[PDB]
Amino acid sequence: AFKPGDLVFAKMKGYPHWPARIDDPPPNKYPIFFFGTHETAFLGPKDLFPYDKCKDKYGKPNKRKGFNEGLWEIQNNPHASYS
Amino acid sequence: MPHAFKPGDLVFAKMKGYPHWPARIDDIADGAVKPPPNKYPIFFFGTHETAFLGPKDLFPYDKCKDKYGKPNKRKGFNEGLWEIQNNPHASYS
Amino acid sequence: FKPGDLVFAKMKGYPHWPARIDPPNKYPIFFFGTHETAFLGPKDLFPYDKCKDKYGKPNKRKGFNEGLWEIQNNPH
Repeated sequence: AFKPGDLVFAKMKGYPHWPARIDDPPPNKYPIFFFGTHETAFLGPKDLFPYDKCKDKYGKPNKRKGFNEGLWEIQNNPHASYS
Repeated sequence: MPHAFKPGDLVFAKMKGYPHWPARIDDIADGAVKPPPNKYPIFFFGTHETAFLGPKDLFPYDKCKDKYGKPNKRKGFNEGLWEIQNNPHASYS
Repeated sequence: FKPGDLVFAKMKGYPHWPARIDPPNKYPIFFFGTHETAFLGPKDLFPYDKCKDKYGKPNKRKGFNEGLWEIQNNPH
């Protein structure tokens, strides 16, 4: 399963696969923290892609607000308090 | 003295082929598409459309309302006039 | 959508724009009139024959009306 601190790209409708982590929720959903925007959501595993596996496909800069900062955070300090 | 443009500033915005149009400097939601360098996201009242414009096309509302703040035949213009005067900071989406 | 398919393509800050099909689940888009290219997802794309009644109307934006002429008369 996914555990708190696992790094992912998380997919929501209308947005690119977004650098995120599992934070420490409805059944079979996880608390997601989105890097860059510092937003939260509850997502299921269908929308959760392991970071290391998928970073070559999903980890490329784009024009969305918060995305490029999100990429910096997941690479450089993924476990910090962003609150 | 004037500052640079910021989200929430009210303007008349000038697009080619259109009258100076009531508008605001929009905010950019988290996750949303950012403007190009030196451009602002402009939300046009009435039509509710967004374009990216530089300051050459942006006329401060308080200064220019006497000149441009007048009914126009164009689709959405008069609704735009109501919005800029009465609820310019509201959610229109 | 397939290479050559005619569409209206929507980018933030622009009207629905005559274009053709030429980064995960993005299509290469060629915009008529301006002759620029972008990558766009299927959500931003609208089949030309299906939606021309709606979006095939003149616009004062630079290159748009030239774009409309190309999509109807010389799309390839």
